[PDB]
Amino acid sequence: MNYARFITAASAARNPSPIRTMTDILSRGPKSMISLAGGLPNPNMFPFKTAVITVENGKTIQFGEEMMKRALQYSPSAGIPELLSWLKQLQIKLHNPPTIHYPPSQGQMDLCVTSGSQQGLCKVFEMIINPGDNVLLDEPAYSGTLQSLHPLGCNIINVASDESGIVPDSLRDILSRWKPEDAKNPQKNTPKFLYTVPNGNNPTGNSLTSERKKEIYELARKYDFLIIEDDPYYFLQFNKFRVPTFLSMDVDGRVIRADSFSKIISSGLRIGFLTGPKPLIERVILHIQVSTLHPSTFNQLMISQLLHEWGEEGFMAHVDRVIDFYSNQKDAILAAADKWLTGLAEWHVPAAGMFLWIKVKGINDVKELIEEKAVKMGVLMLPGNAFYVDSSAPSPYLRASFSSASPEQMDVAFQVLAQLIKESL
Amino acid sequence: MNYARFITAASAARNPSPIRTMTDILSRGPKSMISLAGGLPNPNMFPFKTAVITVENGKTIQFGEEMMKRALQYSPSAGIPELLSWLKQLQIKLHNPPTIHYPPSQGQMDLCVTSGSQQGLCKVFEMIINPGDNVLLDEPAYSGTLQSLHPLGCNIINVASDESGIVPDSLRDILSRWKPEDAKNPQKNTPKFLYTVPNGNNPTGNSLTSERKKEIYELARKYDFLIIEDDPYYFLQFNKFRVPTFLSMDVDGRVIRADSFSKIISSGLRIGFLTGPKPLIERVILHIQVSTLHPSTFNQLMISQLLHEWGEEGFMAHVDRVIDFYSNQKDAILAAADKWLTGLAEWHVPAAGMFLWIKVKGINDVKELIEEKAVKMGVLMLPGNAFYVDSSAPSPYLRASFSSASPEQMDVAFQVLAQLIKESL
Repeated sequence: MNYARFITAASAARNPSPIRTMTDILSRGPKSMISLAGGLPNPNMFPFKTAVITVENGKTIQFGEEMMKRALQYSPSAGIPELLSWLKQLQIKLHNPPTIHYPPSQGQMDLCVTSGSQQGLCKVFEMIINPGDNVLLDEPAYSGTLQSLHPLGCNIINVASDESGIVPDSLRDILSRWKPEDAKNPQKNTPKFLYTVPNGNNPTGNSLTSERKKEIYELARKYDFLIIEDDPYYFLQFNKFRVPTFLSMDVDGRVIRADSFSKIISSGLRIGFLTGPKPLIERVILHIQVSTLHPSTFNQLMISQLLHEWGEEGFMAHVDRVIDFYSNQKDAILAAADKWLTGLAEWHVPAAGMFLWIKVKGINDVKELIEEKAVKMGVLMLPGNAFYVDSSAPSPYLRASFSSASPEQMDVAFQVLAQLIKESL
Repeated sequence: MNYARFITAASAARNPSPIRTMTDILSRGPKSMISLAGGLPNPNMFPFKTAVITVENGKTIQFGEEMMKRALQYSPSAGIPELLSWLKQLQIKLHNPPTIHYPPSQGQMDLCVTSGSQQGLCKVFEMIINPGDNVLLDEPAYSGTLQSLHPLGCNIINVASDESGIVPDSLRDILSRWKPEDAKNPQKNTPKFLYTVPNGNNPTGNSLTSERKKEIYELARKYDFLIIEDDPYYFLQFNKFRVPTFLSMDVDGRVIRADSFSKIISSGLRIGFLTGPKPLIERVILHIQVSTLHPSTFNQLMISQLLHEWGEEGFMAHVDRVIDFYSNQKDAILAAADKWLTGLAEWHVPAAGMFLWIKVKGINDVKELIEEKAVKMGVLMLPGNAFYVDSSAPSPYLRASFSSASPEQMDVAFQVLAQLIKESL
């Protein structure tokens, strides 16, 4: 409601730059118009002329001469129109956000293509956080979010989590050190936002429930903080009945949602998307505008034409197939764990994503066992340390990835590991 | 010298955040190593499978099934090794920078592929600028960098320019506000950098001379600021003997260079590069690791395959053909302005780039004439106002691109302009 409180002096001073009133009155003017006003270079000097791109499970993609020229040219900051229209329509279909037909000053839903979903996150973090500000998340927390929040100098307050994600009473009893009304008052510092990964958390594999999601939201107006919903494994959930998202229940316009194509379409293409209240998305767009300018027009055209040829039908069917492959690799890594981990380790089953989070028994830090002993045996896994704010504390946990290894490779891995644990007890 | 000086407290506090040695320890390991430590998704799930791309002037680009999988997957933060080494070799050939074999902790040239050159420029600014800092540039100046700088709270000090770029005596005169030794003394605030576009400035189309570059460099030493060399038209000089770069005289390690592929190879691809002292490039790479993360691996591969069949000869031969193309467009626009505009506008001939900068004669502000009179006659050009820190100040100036228009379009545009200029006197 008071969007000015979630926007820095730096971000607030952004004015609309580039690629301006040029491809604009000449996008609504007569064909006779002549413009010498734009800042675009001649695309005919570019060496690549056509593209053909083969697709498994939908039809091949062709960039003719005219196309290619457009694929190689600058495009709008927030994305190409056809992919913006497709995504927006996708959110409505998927999340039906209460917010789609609010007035803009009031948090009308807006969306922008970013260069990966982590670019719009970083841009959100940058737009919001002053030095000293308090922010809510749950540990263990993705190491990248930890390393992007660090220099912004916020105080990160840890919210207790378990097999089912943030624990509401922990949120509520953290929050009880303020009155719901100091949110109206800048000086002693109510939390600016809560950040979470609701589905298959990196590194835990844990997801929030729908009952917990509504409690967290309630807490969210109550002390009037924003919810950053960083949701890159939303299309990667093992239950094929997906829980509603913070976006689906966002009646107030306090939720910015990051989606990722990286696990389902392409990591290397750098195309992800940001959903939120219109004037905050504006602040990230003014920033994109002086920065990357926009996501590669080539890679958007590819994805948009893939997506339009699929229908949200072929899209959704594509995700069920990739889901299936990730349950089957989950099955395998779990069976490996039961097989070799023994009353030696405890874990929960992953609900989404690609990570197993295993807590090693009566070993109080796992750096030496992995940095030293496992590597020498040809098996690598990831010490839990870097998934905490104080990463110097000992972690008895390992993250093991199941996205790629064959069941044999898991089997050998968990064999070698189980015995290095016992030779350490 | 002392890199600490041009690094924000927030910038110094970034720590490496890579997609890590999960894919480095697993590159010097025995074939039979197994890692469950990696953060990568399974690329076999991505739907596109091969690519065939045509090149006027060259071998067609192919991404077989394997190369495509690497193209869709996450790659290094600073770019793909083949593109980095090819761009590294390129700077060496073109600029021989003093700095290539200096120790890292000194000036030692380093290089980062970025998502456009403007992304790396945005990050250099953010790296350097505390609110209230002094920075030198020459107005008129690209409005994109004006709009990047402004939310940063630097005080921007205008240095005089003319047909040949910054006037070094104006630069000498402004610096006398300080004595060198105050460089050592952070309050008291000596400029932290001078920024310019040395070839074919957006807007004016002027170009620094070699001998001015040399005097500008000594001023930078004396009062010890960085020089930021924004050089996107480096490759578009109409004088085929190329003026030597600031990088090429950078004995001290004080120059940061942006190069752009946007006008020779592709604007829509979002691939450009940033050259400079390793400790300072280090900071921009770390800020990319929480940001875009890396430039589209796919688009980097397309340029790098191309570039590698061309050799540095087929590259320079390509630049040469685009020069000849933008040069006959300069010609033709010069000819349209002689024809129509003599006696009521003044202009220098553009030394590089794609713009003509024209001073109209008996008119204080050119805003209404264009945005109202000329638009209604179906001709657009761009008023100078937005190329100054104070865009509210009246401007007699028009920027006119010659990248695209055909002579006949230039002739009508100049005819219509002429007539409207004298219906306004």
